[PDB]
Amino acid sequence: EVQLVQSGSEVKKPGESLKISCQVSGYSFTSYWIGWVRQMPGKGLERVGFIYPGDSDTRYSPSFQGQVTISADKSISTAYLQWSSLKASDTAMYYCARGILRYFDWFLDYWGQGTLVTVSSASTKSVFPLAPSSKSTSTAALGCLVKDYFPEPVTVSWNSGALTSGVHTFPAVLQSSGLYSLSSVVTVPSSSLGTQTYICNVNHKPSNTKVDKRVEP
Amino acid sequence: PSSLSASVGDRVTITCRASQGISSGSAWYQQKPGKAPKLLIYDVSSLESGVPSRFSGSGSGTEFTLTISSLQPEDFATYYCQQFNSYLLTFGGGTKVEIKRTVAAPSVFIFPPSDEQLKSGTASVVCLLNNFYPREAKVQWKVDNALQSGNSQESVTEQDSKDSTYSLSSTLTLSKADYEKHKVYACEVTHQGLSSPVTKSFNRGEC
Amino acid sequence: SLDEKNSSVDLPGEMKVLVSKKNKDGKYDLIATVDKLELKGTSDKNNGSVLEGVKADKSKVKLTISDDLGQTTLEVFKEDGKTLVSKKVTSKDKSSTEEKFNEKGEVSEKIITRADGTRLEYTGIKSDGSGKAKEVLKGYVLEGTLTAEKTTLVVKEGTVTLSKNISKSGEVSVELNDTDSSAATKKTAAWNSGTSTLTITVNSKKTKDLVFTKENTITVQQYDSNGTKLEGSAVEITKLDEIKNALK
Repeated sequence: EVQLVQSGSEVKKPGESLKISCQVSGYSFTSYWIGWVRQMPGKGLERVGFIYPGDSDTRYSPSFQGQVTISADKSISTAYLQWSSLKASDTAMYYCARGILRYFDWFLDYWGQGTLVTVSSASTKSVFPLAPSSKSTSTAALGCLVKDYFPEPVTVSWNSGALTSGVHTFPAVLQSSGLYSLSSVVTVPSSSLGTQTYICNVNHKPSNTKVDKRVEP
Repeated sequence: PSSLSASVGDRVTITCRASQGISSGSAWYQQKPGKAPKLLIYDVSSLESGVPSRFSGSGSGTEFTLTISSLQPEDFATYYCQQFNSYLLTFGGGTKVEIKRTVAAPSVFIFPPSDEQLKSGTASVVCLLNNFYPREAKVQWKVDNALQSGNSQESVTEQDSKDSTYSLSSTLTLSKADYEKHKVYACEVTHQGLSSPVTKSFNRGEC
Repeated sequence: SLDEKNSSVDLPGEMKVLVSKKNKDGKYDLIATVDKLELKGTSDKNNGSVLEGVKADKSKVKLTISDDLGQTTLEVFKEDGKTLVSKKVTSKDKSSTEEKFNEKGEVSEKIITRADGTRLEYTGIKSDGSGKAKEVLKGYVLEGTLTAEKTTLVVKEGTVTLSKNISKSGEVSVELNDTDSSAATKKTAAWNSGTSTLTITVNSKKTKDLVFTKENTITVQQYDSNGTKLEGSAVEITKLDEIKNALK
């Protein structure tokens, strides 16, 4: 079975150089083309470039020629995409795929799962879970305001994975400060207040900071 | 891009119009949130292996067509169209197909900034629109006297897998200084499921 | 033999598909023979308007018939059924473009056969869109080279260089250049974009006039002895030497 396994997520600063791998397996790495696709957040796809490992024939999208560099290695069936000096605009998810070359362009047969590339002058920072709290007359709703962290991934739960139904952990937002802000909320019956303690379980791995906050009226 | 509202069993045909048309053929992809796109159609009738027969692709020249005979639940995703024109490069802008359901109304909740956060000079007011449909909903912010425009920030959930609802989160932020020179912070919501605009408000310091 | 009563529309390419007169699941099934091969398939239509097959070379074949019966697209694939080897697109009017492909899928050869029978053969097509070209006409062959920009076919007699340049898209333009400085015999021409005519003017006297038909032929209606009106009538050129004499 054919698998394309890309390297892990990367966080870099404007100027640093980055390499990204893609290790194919399940077909002859050389008999086909391999390529990359740029998907900027909430946007569509962008063909950036393709190579042919049999003779290392590289072809770049005109939007990238001079900006990026594609290579490969037959001995390990790995493909590579790299930058000399990363720009902030490069922040996107980059996919690795198998092309078939219809006269001008490739349609993409198989895809890899990665790869997330955050690029910012921001420095690693800690979450600040503050508490938006109950109440009103009566079916109630409360949550946690996870604000001013970096980089993107944060895991939020309620009552150590017990409270699940009616939980809405919103997508993050990038503040003008370059810091991600997020809110998770949960709906609960109003009669359960005071008789049931509610806590949110935040987890920010890029600083390993766990914060359990109890939210009460 | 564009969006589409359909129920299960419906028949959908997505059209893909080229600007300057010499195409030689087209291809289609399906992308669910947070997942690698899947190849459905290539060489306009393919099928890619592992695609139900309900997916068909045709077209000619500059105009290409993807069709699903009857929608299933797994078929709800974004759909892209790739023409092999000399034109390049990005893709079709994309077309997302959303689940159609009976119009539900948002349960609205407003949260004042916490006292702890007020230590830090930032005041973040949150308004919540919970478990509604359709996604179209305008949230107006009212600081006691005035209507506010450029200080809110919305964020929506994906269509809930169970009840096909949405949830929005408008987050008005301003400085502690600006926060403590007004008393009333109200959140006016308009939506088709509401016969009149719901407003939730609060006063600065009335628990 | 699938059937002879519940079945054989013999077109547009030199092929015959055998539509049924429904199948097990509502779709008329149709079959065609192509060079000692049986290609089976189904269709929502009942007039011939795709066919799969497998060669003894383990390869894949996919004949496509348009929904109006105006084209065949016979594709031959490699063992994976995705990397193609030869894709010939014949049309109803006997016009066709046949192609061959390398290991990486690029086009190696390309032969564009016009309706009128004239060919246009491309060989050794580099990865850049260049290669060696030739154009088989009625009674003579033209030769030249290919760049992705234009297809260039040139005829020289001595100093004159007659260049027939073809747009990527089909349009035709003609250029002429002479290295003589003698304004008594500096063969100079002026192309006409509308009537598709080249007009030699030698020694300030228009000596002849060379049209290029929409049917891919070359005509010669020489001018009067003063280069003021067309004398005689147009003659079709059948040999190449008669073109070098047009520059002579």
